[PDB]
Amino acid sequence: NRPNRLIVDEAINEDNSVVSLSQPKMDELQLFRGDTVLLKGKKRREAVCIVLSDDTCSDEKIRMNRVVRNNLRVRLGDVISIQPCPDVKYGKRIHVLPIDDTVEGITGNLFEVYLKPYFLEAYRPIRKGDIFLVHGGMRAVEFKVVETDPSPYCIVAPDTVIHCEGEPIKREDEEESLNEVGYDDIGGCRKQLAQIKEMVELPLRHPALFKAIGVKPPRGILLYGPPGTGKTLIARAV
Amino acid sequence: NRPNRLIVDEAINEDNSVVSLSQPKMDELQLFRGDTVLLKGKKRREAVCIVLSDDTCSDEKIRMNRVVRNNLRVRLGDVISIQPCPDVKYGKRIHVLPIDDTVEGITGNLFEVYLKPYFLEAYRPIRKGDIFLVHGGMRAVEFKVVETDPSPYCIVAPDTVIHCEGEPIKREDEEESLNEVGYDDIGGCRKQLAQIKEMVELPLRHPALFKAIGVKPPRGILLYGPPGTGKTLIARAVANETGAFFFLINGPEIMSKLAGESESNLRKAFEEAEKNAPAIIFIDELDAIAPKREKTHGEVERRIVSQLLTLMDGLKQRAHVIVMAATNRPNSIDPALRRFGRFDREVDIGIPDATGRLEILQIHTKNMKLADDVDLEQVANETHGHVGADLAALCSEAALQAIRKKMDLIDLEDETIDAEVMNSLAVTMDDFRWALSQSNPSALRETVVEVPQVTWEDIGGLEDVKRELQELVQYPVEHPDKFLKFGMTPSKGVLFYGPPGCGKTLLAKAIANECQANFISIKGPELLTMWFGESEANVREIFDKARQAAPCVLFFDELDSIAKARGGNIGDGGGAADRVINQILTEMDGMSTKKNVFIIGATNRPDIIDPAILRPGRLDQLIYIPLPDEKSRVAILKANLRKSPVAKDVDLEFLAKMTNGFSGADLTEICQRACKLAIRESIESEIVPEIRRDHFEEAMRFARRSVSDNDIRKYEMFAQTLQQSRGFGSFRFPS
Ligand SMILES: Nc1ncnc2c1ncn2[C@@H]1O[C@H](COP(=O)(O)OP(=O)(O)O)[C@@H](O)[C@H]1O
Ligand SMILES: Nc1ncnc2c1ncn2[C@@H]1O[C@H](COP(=O)(O)OP(=O)(O)O)[C@@H](O)[C@H]1O
Ligand SMILES: Nc1ncnc2c1ncn2[C@@H]1O[C@H](COP(=O)(O)OP(=O)(O)O)[C@@H](O)[C@H]1O
Repeated sequence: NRPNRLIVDEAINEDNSVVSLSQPKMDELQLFRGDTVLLKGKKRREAVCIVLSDDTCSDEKIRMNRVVRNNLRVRLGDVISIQPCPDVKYGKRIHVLPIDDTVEGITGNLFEVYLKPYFLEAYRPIRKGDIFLVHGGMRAVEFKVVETDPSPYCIVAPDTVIHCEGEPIKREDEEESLNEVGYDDIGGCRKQLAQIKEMVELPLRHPALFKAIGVKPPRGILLYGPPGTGKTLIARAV
Repeated sequence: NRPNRLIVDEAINEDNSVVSLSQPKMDELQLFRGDTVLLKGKKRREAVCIVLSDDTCSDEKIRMNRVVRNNLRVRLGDVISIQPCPDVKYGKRIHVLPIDDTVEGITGNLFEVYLKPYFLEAYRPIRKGDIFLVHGGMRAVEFKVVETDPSPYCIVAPDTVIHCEGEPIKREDEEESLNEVGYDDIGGCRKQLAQIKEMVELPLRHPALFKAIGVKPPRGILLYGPPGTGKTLIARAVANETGAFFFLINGPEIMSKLAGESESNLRKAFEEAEKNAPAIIFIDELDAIAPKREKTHGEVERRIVSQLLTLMDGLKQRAHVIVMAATNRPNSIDPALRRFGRFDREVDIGIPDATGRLEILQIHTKNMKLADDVDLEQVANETHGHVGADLAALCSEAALQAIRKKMDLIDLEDETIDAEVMNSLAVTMDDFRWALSQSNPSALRETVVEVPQVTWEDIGGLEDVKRELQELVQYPVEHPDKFLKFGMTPSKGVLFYGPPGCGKTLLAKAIANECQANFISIKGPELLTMWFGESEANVREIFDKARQAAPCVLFFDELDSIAKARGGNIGDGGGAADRVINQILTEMDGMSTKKNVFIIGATNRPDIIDPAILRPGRLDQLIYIPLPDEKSRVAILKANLRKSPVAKDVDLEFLAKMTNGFSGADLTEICQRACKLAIRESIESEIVPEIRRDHFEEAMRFARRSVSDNDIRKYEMFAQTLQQSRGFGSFRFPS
């Protein structure tokens, strides 16, 4: 039954694209702690991330971050596959090209003071066609590379060089705007959101499953709380 | 007169097509017990079934199941014929061909894991063209064979073979879709449905009989009960299985559209039903249609109310139609609709008790198979305030939790789903507990109208009052002629007083079970809720709901509890009467004694009750219950110790005789403390399921004595004063 599938769950870390797995998984696929791992998703695309050991989260699940959520076009409550990749990668050059969808009202050089302090002391592999969010300047902007060295063989190291052009590309409808609200954009209410996770994920991700059985799904959910509690944002995110 | 006709009645079994007959029928047509019987119906078709002996159902009737109901095209309240067929039948091959009407979203092989475990160990004859329902895979699907060996000669045996093709046929209009609601699809209410059976079956199945006689059939039936009780489903079932057209308009579909055509839609709804005679009309929501009590707003609202009143006032004989209406409370309906010829007949549906909720459990969970350690009897006991729809929602939600704990680790991401794994989704104990804890009941504060579950064995001792209560309320009901011959009327109510904590509710509850009647509960806090609310209209229908569910008994607890908040013997400048004392007796003064109803008054202090209540004619029977004796406390304690395990060295005669000023509650709290302290030792020793003698001496330490010596003399002097049998206690008449 291809024993490599993993359920998709929201992570708890507030760092960059770092996944969390359980302790038997480390020895199941002969990985070490600090190694580069490759993930395979849908739409025939790959991804790179870093494994992190955890024994408190669960027994059999993964905790995958918001960056590679939209990078791999994988939503919550789906299937995913993972595999090791013990290959030495030494990046040499990168192409920088933001999209004008969110880069508005900002001029000057935003590549030598904004992306520089974020890449050092991270040692995070990058892939051709990644979508990650970074902070700085009272706002946030994503990143996307369209033409670079063929992935794999990309590792953040000081010897790598950078070069900018200054002509943003037009976005397409193939991907989703990460600036929208996600599941990790709601805080302060953990017990209330878990009820929605087990109330809405089934009828939406499995339409034929409920269309084939006699179980009647709920047709209405009432949201309570004082005005401003975040009722609109929960509905927008789910 | 062809002595072979049989009336059609709904069966009680939950098995496949098995009929039930009476004991003389077995020898009338020379049948044995385990034989194949043939039934002949209308439309020139035959049927096969199995006879089952029964002596409890009736004297002359049949109890025929839901499968052959629709298989033989025979509805309830019709004629039928039966005949033996002692012919040896040995089937050899069967053709399987489902209809795509309900087989949707299901793929794979559904003939080797679904029909296989259902046919074995059944030995049920089958016929060419049968329609039967089977369960499995969180859903149900019927079956129909179109071409096979010529019936008869079809018996389920292991030597038979099967073969499938995989091309469903298109259904026709000759038969009826069995997936709809039937009469056996309603549970938890048996006494309420029997009234409809004798109210709707006559004008619908016999149109010419009423058209030829001068009897005026009812033109409107009002349905009561909290929302979700099943009012819509009862109306849907009583119309789909009578060959009568059913038209449904709920409550807001009228007000949703623009003003001007809403009345036209209502008018044409009545006109279209007359053409399809016989027909029926059901209104799901009507309290939102005619709120003519406190609304007094909207020009078109009264126009719609008057249009409905005109449409039903004008319902002459012409054709056959019955108008049904459903609501939540009797006080939320326009009184102009309650006039004669519109809604003269009313029926109330209450929340089912344990024996009703048990049935509503399987009537919904039949489509999913359970485990060998999962039972519905114990889970239906904790729930008391759940509406009939609450239980169905709980089952559906528990199914989701049962499937969620495995669907995560299965991770079967595919477009279609097979039926080989949807059937293996069994539910366990861990899912009902979570579902029942997370559920939110709807009717928790409605009037508690249920059948108790306590008998005379639960109450120890008190043999003096048992005979008095046995000779007072059962004699007028069992022997009505004797009371009428003498010319006097039976008593209407019994009020008793005594020290608190003597089971004043237990004898009132037990008297209802042995007399096979309903029971209502109006406790003290329930009686203090309108002393402040300034709403005297709520005490109005508590008697109506009791008299509608005849026979019934009315119970009043701590009847003087209102006087405590107002004082007592002196209190304020007033006396011993208020806005609620004058409402208790005014309503029961004008009631008919002939009705099978009873009023029970329980109180602790009889010196505070106003003498107006105790007047001869309303509450004249006074019974004083003293402290239990030594020989009665043994039975009282062993009644409570029945559920918990009891060791062999536990002596109860000595334990009961060492209490003198202890009432009934003092013994129950001692047992509760002992059995609670037993759990502490069991948990502490874990880091045994039997109680011992060591848990007693540590439990009687917390023995409380609520009934002090000041109240005993106060009650005795009142009882002796109210009894007064001195001076002429023993006298012989001369002649
Ligand atoms: N629990 C929360 N988590 C994250 N953001 C919140 C939360 N509650 C409020 N907010 C922020 O404040 C605003 C809440 O408004 P919103 O919830 O949409 O209206 P309402 O409170 O009426 O539902 C949003 O802009 C949201 O970003
Ligand atoms: N007594 C009952 N027997 C069987 N099913 C019931 C019963 N009560 C409720 N249900 C189920 O719950 C639902 C309750 O809806 P319904 O009773 O039609 O609305 P209302 O409660 O307003 O009459 C029904 O559709 C039925 O499936
Ligand atoms: N004869 C008896 N048999 C069984 N239980 C009794 C008896 N007398 C008193 N009790 C217990 O006393 C408890 C109090 O019952 P209750 O009806 O509240 O008394 P009261 O009439 O004072 O309200 C009951 O739970 C019952 O088990």
